[PDB]
Amino acid sequence: TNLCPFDEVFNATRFASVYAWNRKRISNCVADYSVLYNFAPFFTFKCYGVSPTKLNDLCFTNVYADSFVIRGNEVRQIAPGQTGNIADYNYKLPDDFTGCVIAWNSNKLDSKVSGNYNYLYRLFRKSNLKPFERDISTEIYQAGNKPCNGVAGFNCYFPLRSYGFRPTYGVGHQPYRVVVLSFELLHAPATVCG
Amino acid sequence: SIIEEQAKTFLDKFNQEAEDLSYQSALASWNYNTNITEENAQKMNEAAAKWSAFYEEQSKLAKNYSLQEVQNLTIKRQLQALQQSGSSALSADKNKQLNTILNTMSTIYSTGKVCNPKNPQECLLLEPGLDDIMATSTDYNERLWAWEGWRAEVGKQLRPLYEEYVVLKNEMARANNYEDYGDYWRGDYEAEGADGYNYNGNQLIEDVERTFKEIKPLYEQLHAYVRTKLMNTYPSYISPTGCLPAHLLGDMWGRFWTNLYPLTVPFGQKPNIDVTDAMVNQGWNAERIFKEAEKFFVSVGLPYMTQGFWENSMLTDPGDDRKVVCHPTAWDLGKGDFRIKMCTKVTMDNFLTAHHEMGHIQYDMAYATQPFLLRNGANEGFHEAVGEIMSLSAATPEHLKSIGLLPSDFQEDNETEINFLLKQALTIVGTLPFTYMLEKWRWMVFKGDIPKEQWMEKWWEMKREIVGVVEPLPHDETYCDPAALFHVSNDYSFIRYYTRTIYQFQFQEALCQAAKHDGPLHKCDISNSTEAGQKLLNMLRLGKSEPWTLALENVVGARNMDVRPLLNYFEPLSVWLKEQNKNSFVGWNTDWSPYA
Ligand SMILES: *[C@@H]1O[C@H](CO)[C@@H](O[C@@H]2O[C@H](CO)[C@@H](O)[C@H](O)[C@H]2NC(C)=O)[C@H](O)[C@H]1NC(C)=O
Ligand SMILES: *[C@@H]1O[C@H](CO)[C@@H](O)[C@H](O)[C@H]1NC(C)=O
Ligand SMILES: *[C@@H]1O[C@H](CO)[C@@H](O)[C@H](O)[C@H]1NC(C)=O
Ligand SMILES: [Zn+2]
Repeated sequence: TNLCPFDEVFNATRFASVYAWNRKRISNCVADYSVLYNFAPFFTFKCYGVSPTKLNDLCFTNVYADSFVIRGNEVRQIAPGQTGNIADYNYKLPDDFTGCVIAWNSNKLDSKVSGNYNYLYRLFRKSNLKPFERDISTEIYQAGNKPCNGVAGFNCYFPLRSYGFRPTYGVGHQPYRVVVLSFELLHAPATVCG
Repeated sequence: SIIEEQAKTFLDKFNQEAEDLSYQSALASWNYNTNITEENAQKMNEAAAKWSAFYEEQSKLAKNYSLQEVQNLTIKRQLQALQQSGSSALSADKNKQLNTILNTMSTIYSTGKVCNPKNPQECLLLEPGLDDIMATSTDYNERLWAWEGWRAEVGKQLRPLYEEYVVLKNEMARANNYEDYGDYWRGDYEAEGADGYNYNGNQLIEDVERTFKEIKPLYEQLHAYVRTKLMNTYPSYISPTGCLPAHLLGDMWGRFWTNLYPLTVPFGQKPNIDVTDAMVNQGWNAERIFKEAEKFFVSVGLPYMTQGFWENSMLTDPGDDRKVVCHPTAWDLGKGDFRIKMCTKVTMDNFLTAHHEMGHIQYDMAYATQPFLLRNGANEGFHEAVGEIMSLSAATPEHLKSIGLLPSDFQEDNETEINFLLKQALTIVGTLPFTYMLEKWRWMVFKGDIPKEQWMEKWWEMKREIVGVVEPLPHDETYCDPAALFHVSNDYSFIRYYTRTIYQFQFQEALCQAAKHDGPLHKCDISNSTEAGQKLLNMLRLGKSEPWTLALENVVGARNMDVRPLLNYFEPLSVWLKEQNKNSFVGWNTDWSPYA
């Protein structure tokens, strides 16, 4: 018929970092939510606002897909009303969320001996995140009263740190690929159905 | 509260970069100890050097924060742990002098040899040698010459090195607000918190004395029984009233009395329980032992073992062109990686070492969620007590017959219980005075109460006043008997063994009472008991986050060390010994020596 590009989101060869997460829009695009199944290693598939079974009859205006890779013991922070390092400085969800999240293990594809330093995450920031926005800045974090002049030193830090994924790590430390889907209904006609 | 935020921000960075460095160092060290080769050693050295340099730089940088301005105790403990790095608070020349003194002293300890007075071309080492003579031989003169030799060709060489080493250690200690290299060691036993939970290093010297004073009478009964039993072997050298010669204790230093068992069996007509033929005839391998240990641990509510544990661990000798170090160790590489290295054979002792080296992984796994500088034990002698309560539980006839290694109609007699209790006593209660005396003497010599002139006259008189052991030959002021021991000549504290032997029985009594067990405490099994596991897990979740007083209260409901469980454990043995020691002298005098 027309199908809809979920194979370029879930089966992408390379994912993004947490602080630079990709965001994709779904056009006039008949989409089915059963191709997502049959992929057994879904360690997490739980939905908010909508029921997974009756997701093949509702129609929406557009759908947003956000993809990134985080640590295993950080998946629980991708949820409304959660506090933590990831959901204060990297990715924040609103309390009125009307979509759901998918997570699965990616040890074989993202962990290598001697470390995989290509994935980064924010560690220091002044304020919170104001749900659904990104920050890409390499400015030096200032903690003390003395001003920093673009050089790292005492009480002046670089705000980006790298993951060190290795295949020998424990279950809570392998990389996990996360895809978040969001459904909204605007004034325009609903153009995505099952 | 402006410094608290700065401390938190600094500690976050320190944690993130220490995790990676520590993991790399641990991985290199593990790879060396299974694949011994030169390049593995080179990689291990390069991995350790970077971590050491990073730690030193971080501690020097963290010195810039004041502990008085920090109100949260959780981060205050981390700051105290990080800034406490007063091993390099010395000039460079003094540090290199200390390092060379340590290296040469260890070299003399390892290389030293003794020679037979009647066979000059025969000379022996310590490990493949004299230890066998002192553990097996019976001849008086042979043990005498071995003892005197080792003393002569160890102390004569290690005396001036120790004399020059003490002052350097004191100078190092008097740079971290410590008055000697004593309380510096006693500082591990320090706590801070709410009212009634504090504990400093000056309270340890009083608790130890109270504990020993309570312990003494049982040791006197055991000493009298051993002395009256060790006279059919040497019926011309042991005095009925006097002390015991040092070269007849089944060990070179008298640290343990466990080799005197064949000469001191209460009932020698019936053997002890040994399930080794049964395991062979039933087809047991190395993996079955660890499966049984895991099942025992999960029966009380503790978690399973990780998937990586079964695939990354070396549970058997490789048996090929790959030389390994054969010594049981549990490892924490970090970041959820737990492994065990052990040579496993089908024997009871391996079956118990398995259950001891997994109670270390279950503690490590327990506190994996704490920050980096809080992931340890509580009081230096807490990690070896949680490992020796599991071996105690999984050695009971009831437990052995519940897994199919004893017949279902097996009946336990009363003589084997006495044999087991006496064998346990020869190892547990027979070493406490040794530890107490050695620590007391070394604390005094660091404090300055014993000058160099009275260096050896005080040692050999505390020997016959506390332990009850007399030297066979006179010793001048040139010998250094204490230096002829591994821990004294390698800078290892010798107080954890006393505290562990006190804590293990408190833990066992609390868990047994939680499991609703009736009968003697030495026949207690905590299997199939969720309450005991819940209590123990409540204790093992903290690490160094809270003062060890809270950790101890979380199990035993007591704030400090106690002796009653230990004395309760040896009650049938005590009554049997009192019945046996009915027409004999119990104590000893200090005015007899086998050379006057
Ligand atoms: C701990 O409990 C388990 C099960 O609750 C016991 O295992 C059973 O023990 C009975 C003996 O009364 C046997 O007849 C069963 O065949 C056993 N079942 C299994 C699956 O092993 C176990 O013996 C208990 N352990 C102790 C020390 O009491
Ligand atoms: C031991 O090290 C050598 C070289 O260092 C290597 O070739 C060999 O594969 C290692 N052994 C194992 C079991 O990996
Ligand atoms: C500690 O002293 C001051 C601040 O107290 C600081 O400038 C200095 O760099 C610190 N020392 C080191 C060795 O970093
Ligand atoms: Zn141990």
